[PDB]
Amino acid sequence: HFKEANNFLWPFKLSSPRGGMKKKTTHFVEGGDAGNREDQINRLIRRMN
Amino acid sequence: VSPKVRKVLQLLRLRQIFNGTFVKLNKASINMLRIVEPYIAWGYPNLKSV
Amino acid sequence: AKSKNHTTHNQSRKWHRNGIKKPRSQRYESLKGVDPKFLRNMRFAKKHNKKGLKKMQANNAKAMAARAEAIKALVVSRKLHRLAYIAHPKLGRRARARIARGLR
Amino acid sequence: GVDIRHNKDRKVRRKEPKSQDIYLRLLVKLYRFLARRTNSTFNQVVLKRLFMSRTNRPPLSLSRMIRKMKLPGRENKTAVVVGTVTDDVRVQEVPKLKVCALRVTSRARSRILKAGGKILTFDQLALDSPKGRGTVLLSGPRKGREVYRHFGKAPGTPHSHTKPYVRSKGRKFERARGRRASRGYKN
Amino acid sequence: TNTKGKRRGTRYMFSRPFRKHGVVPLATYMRIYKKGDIVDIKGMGTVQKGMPHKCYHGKTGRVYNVTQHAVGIVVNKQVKGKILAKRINVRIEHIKHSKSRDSFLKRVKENDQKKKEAKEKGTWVQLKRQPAPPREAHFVRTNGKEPELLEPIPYEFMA
Amino acid sequence: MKASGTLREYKVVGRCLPTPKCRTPPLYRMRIFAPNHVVAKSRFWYFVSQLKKMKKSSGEIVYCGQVFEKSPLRVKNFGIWLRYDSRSGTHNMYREYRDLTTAGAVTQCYRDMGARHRARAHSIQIMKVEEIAASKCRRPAVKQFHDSKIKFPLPHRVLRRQHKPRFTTKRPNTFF
RNA sequence: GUCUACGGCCAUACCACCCUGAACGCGCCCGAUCUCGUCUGAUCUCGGAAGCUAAGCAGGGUCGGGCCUGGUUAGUACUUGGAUGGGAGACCGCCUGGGAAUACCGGGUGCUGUAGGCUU
RNA sequence: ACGGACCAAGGAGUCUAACACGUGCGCGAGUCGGGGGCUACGAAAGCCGCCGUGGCGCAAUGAAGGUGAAGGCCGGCGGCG
RNA sequence: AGUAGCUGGUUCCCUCCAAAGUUUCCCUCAGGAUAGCUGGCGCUCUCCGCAGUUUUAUCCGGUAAAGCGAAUGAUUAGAGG
RNA sequence: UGGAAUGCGAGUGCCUAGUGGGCCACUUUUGGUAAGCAGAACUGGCGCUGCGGGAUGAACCGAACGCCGGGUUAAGGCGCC
RNA sequence: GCCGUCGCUGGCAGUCGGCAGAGCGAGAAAGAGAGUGGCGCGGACGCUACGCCGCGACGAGUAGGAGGGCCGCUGCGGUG
RNA sequence: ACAGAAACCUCCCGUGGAGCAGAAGGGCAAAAGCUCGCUUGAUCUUGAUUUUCAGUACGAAUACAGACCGUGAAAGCGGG
Ligand SMILES: [Mg+2]
Ligand SMILES: [Mg+2]
Ligand SMILES: [Mg+2]
Ligand SMILES: [Mg+2]
Ligand SMILES: [Mg+2]
Ligand SMILES: [Mg+2]
Ligand SMILES: [Mg+2]
Ligand SMILES: [Mg+2]
Ligand SMILES: [Mg+2]
Ligand SMILES: [Mg+2]
Ligand SMILES: [Mg+2]
Ligand SMILES: [Mg+2]
Ligand SMILES: [Mg+2]
Ligand SMILES: [Mg+2]
Ligand SMILES: [Mg+2]
Ligand SMILES: [Mg+2]
Ligand SMILES: [Mg+2]
Ligand SMILES: [Mg+2]
Ligand SMILES: [Mg+2]
Ligand SMILES: [Mg+2]
Ligand SMILES: [Mg+2]
Ligand SMILES: [Mg+2]
Ligand SMILES: [Mg+2]
Ligand SMILES: [Mg+2]
Ligand SMILES: [Mg+2]
Ligand SMILES: [Mg+2]
Ligand SMILES: [Mg+2]
Ligand SMILES: [Mg+2]
Ligand SMILES: [Mg+2]
Ligand SMILES: [Mg+2]
Ligand SMILES: [Mg+2]
Repeated sequence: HFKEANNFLWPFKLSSPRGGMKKKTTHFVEGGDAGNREDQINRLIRRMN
Repeated sequence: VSPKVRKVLQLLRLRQIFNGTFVKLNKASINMLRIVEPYIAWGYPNLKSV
Repeated sequence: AKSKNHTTHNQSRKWHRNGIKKPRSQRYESLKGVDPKFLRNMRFAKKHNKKGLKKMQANNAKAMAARAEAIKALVVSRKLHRLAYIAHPKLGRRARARIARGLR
Repeated sequence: GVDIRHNKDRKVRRKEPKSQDIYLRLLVKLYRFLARRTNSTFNQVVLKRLFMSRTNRPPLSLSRMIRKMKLPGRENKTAVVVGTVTDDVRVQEVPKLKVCALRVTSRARSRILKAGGKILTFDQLALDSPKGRGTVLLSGPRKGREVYRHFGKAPGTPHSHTKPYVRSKGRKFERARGRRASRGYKN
Repeated sequence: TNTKGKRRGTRYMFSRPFRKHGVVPLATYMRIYKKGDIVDIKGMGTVQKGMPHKCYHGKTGRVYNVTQHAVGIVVNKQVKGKILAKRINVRIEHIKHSKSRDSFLKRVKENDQKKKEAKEKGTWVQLKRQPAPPREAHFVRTNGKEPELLEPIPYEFMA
Repeated sequence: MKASGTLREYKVVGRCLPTPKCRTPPLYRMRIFAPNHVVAKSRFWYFVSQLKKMKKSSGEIVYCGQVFEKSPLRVKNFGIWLRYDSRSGTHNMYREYRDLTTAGAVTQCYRDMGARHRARAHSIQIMKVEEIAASKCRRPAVKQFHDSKIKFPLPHRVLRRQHKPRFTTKRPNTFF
């Protein structure tokens, strides 16, 4: 029941990244912010939540 | 925002900057996070992060 | 006095402001367009479908009586499995009473 | 900001009747109470119909109430209407009927009472059966108004039997060009 | 401004393929269509009678009528704000039995089957199609030879 | 790519996908220099795609680890074989550096191509790094340090922390 | 194994040349009174059966042409989306994904339906 | 680009007829006295039904002459076969 | 108070929704009619359906590329007959 | 076992103003040597729209607005202004 | 935190008082049901229901539309 | 033979490089071309449909249906 739990969860509203984004307009592999940062999503979660 | 990216950022329920959601991965999901890749920054959450 | 001649710029957005909706798919679609001779024989078939009614019951009630000789011939751990049974408001009422009496 | 669209945020249903009469604004009070304090989706429909305009609750005929109460099974039930119960002079026999409507014309009260049926009101109904058990909700024909004959596909269009707005109807009132296959065409 | 010709802009759409000219095969004429058949349109240019208009070449629809040399089908046409349901009398040579519904049928019958069975054994089988899931974990055996080492090549102005 | 911070030195191996034809394909090790494994796997796929008819989807990364230094306390001489693009053409180079780590010398090579040739971190393509014996070096800027009794003074010791004494009486001294 | 009639997909079946075809057939062939048609019984139609696989036809062959299918070409060309990337531009690189076409080099060279024969 | 020195007052989607839809009200297969008549505010209000003539609604269709809005089973008789 | 498709004005607050310069026809191109987009009033249900989305099957297409020892057309050079 | 994923209450009916001069940008793109030129395609904007940045600015980067306190950012920045 | 709109087609007539018994927020479709046999006289507020109360989400705007004005002007029938 | 670059006859090769009234495109080889035989479906009459489209007309066109016909041994084809 993942579909149902995730649809019971109101989408999280997070604050601005404390410290600050690296660069919003370019992929993470381009030394930016966008895209997939597989392991490193938690470093952003800690400074955003 | 393009309309094709605005339809997917609202089937992901991300109608607002700094919104977040959980997503189970498959072909039909990765192929949407590729359409909306320049607008999101997704990854694999820890257990402490969840 | 040359004026812009033609464009489609905003059109793909006016189309979607009220959506682009497929037509109303109903069952029992109309029979307009079908060929005359065929639809004339289908009308002659409907006009006389009643002619075989008293013979149609003789079979429907038959296989419905036969429905009688049809059917009347055949006729994660022990811990959290016991706790998920004690914690049932109805099924666990007596495993709960057995505990309430337990402290006397 | 959020990227939602407020085109349809305001639902347009009727929150209350538009009339200002006080024998209706008291019925609507009693039925709004029953609607919220009971779990019967009958009272909610009666209330939602007590809001509706005079064109959405049309009159019923005595004959249509006959043939809708003759259907097998629904005997000894009370025929509830929210509009009015008009007479139907082209019916000769009238049974006994328990009825509850807002109005009953002075020549249908006669027939029903001489037959021997009861004519309740909505307060009598609410006291007889609060949850509305033993009732038969009805509503008159809505497309009966002549207005619904001009609606649809516009006239002068292949296979659009829609009535046009004309001063009078006659030989020489919109019968010449867009109707004759001879003079021009027809649809 | 262009012209409104019935056949403007079909030099490649209605032309026959390379070395596929000449007589049209007969399997085109000896196959049957019944009301409800999902048919896709592909205007063949050899036969001129009953040719579907160019705006339908490539669409799918369902049949609703059948005459001697032609059927009538109901294809959806997106017209500038909306999607009308249009009824065209396409001749038989401009039609194929679309094998799209086919796989859905061969999955419906396979479901009805696997539900008939697995009903006496009390088990529970999966009847839905699941998306290709993330590949599970595996061991990659490096039996013997270590992984070959790659490196970029220098540049060579081979122009 | 963007040569952020200090680059790490990663060892990534990876193989194509198993198929009916190739029941098991050969593994392919590469030696990437990038800020973090997320960029290292992407340069591994850039390279594998520029060498073999192989894409990220059609394959998989078998191992992505950081390889440390075998003697980070010995001054070494690294020689690198560049391959980069200018505004007009593309050229191969060979540059030498004195550093303690290989990733250190590679960071110094990216900052040196950036300084001298204004080459952004994405035009450059390291193709071979190798620790060279001090008697095989060629650049005199690196041969000049191959002395056993090296000796030199710090001749112009420009005053830093110019703002802690910001308003002072005495004038600064530069001889030391 | 194979042939005849009617075929299905219509070159892996087509084109050129060469070699071998038992038996039944398939053919060539022999005639023109009758059916029919011509300058002409050549063709067509008709009545035949002395002669023969010569040819068609069948099978095989060719460092065959063609066709079919693979590799290399080539993660190249091209390409969706992206950047306050580069360049004065002309254009170019990079991230995220998709991804060709020659030349060149290999393999293959008709499967098959119903009915009826021969191979007793 | 055009109007405008300053202040006051005046100043621009009105009324009638028709039509359509929506809405409230009364009566409801009917409905309406608007014209006419009878009985200070009142030139109002009330009333008339043998004053409902007439309008609209209750039937359409045809250019017209005209026509004008479910049926079924059952026997018994004649006819075809 | 002639007409004007043309110019200029068109008077208090708050709340809510919110465009178009596009299609076809017009002695039409400084304007209309029409479809679109907008608002208003609702109604029938819910308390299966739908989607400016992807996935999996399945058709469609002659652009980018590529080709001229492949058809059409253009076109350089030798060599062998 | 309501037969892929994710999301979301939908369907329907009247009446309807304003509009029918557009312009800019990424990419493709026609005429032209080109043009802050003429003309198209897709999407986003300005018009109808403030705010921070780009000294300045219809259209560029960020980001869209009830009135306020604290905290954190985007795009841009941090010798002095 | 405050104002407003929208939605919940949300809740409240139960103020049921010495003719009394003060409840319906709690994970699990349905009765704090009936019968049938083994002293001190006491208890805030509410409810113009066109009223009151509770929850979330939302809040730009020309042309245009709609609503609400215990916003304003002058006269008429009532009423203070 | 006269006969020539070019008359007429004959064999062979010939995927259409010809022709199909016109512009171009598409299509066409026991044919859609060429030559003969018989003809008038280029006739009468209902509605449906497509193309432009508002999804209105006109024009043109596609599928039938009812008649009468032509052709051909027929299957069929034909209302330009
Ligand atoms: Mg801070
Ligand atoms: Mg907001
Ligand atoms: Mg032998
Ligand atoms: Mg002969
Ligand atoms: Mg031979
Ligand atoms: Mg950008
Ligand atoms: Mg002026
Ligand atoms: Mg002046
Ligand atoms: Mg004034
Ligand atoms: Mg109107
Ligand atoms: Mg009315
Ligand atoms: Mg009249
Ligand atoms: Mg005037
Ligand atoms: Mg609105
Ligand atoms: Mg708004
Ligand atoms: Mg004008
Ligand atoms: Mg003007
Ligand atoms: Mg083209
Ligand atoms: Mg090209
Ligand atoms: Mg204009
Ligand atoms: Mg104008
Ligand atoms: Mg201009
Ligand atoms: Mg321009
Ligand atoms: Mg403006
Ligand atoms: Mg303007
Ligand atoms: Mg806007
Ligand atoms: Mg803006
Ligand atoms: Mg500037
Ligand atoms: Mg607002
Ligand atoms: Mg022939
Ligand atoms: Mg006929």
